[PDB]
Amino acid sequence: CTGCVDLDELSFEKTVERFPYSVVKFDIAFPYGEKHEAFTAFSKSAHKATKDLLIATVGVKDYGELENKALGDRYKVDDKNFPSIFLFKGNADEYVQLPSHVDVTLDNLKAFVSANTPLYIGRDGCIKEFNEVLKNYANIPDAEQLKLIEKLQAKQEQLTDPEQQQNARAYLIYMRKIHEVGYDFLEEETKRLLRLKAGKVTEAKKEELLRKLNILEVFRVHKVTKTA
Repeated sequence: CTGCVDLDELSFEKTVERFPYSVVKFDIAFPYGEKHEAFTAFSKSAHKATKDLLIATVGVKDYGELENKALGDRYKVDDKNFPSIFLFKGNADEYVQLPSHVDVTLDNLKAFVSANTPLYIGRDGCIKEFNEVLKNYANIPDAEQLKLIEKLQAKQEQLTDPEQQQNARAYLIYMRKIHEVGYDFLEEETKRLLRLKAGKVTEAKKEELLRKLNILEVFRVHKVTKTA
């Protein structure tokens, strides 16, 4: 359950022209392996961040009736090129290809998009509507902290997405702990989370300690201006 839309000669152009941006991987039919799995993980990750992006695949068939070959031929790619990654800005007409020297990996896929579009893909854990109102939270007066706590508590209760609901909880506990103790909390919670990340941890536990750390990074400031 990927979110990648598989496209053909009949659906490709009609579909790309209905989204603000598209990222399309051209490869073999029935694709498989690490670069495919990196693309797949890029797709789940982009759906958690945005609604303006199509993530898609085109399978090119050499032997048979020839399905999608006219499509690979339109954009100048072959079995010698595969996989080829294209970014479309609303039409099948103007695009940018990922350079052939760049590894197809999740971090490279996400950098490709923001470098070329007005879209943020967030770090895992983050919620764009909370980040939008939390810049410099730790330096603002008590009475503005307490009004933001109350505002983002009321948004939390209205969240419909299960991961957002979970991530939001961590935001609030930090908002409150920082209000109660000051900037000194940042150091205490970082030391707590990096002690755990440095033990023997599975891939699933690593990713979850990373979400907490990404959320807490939001609370970091460049100078302390608030007394106490």
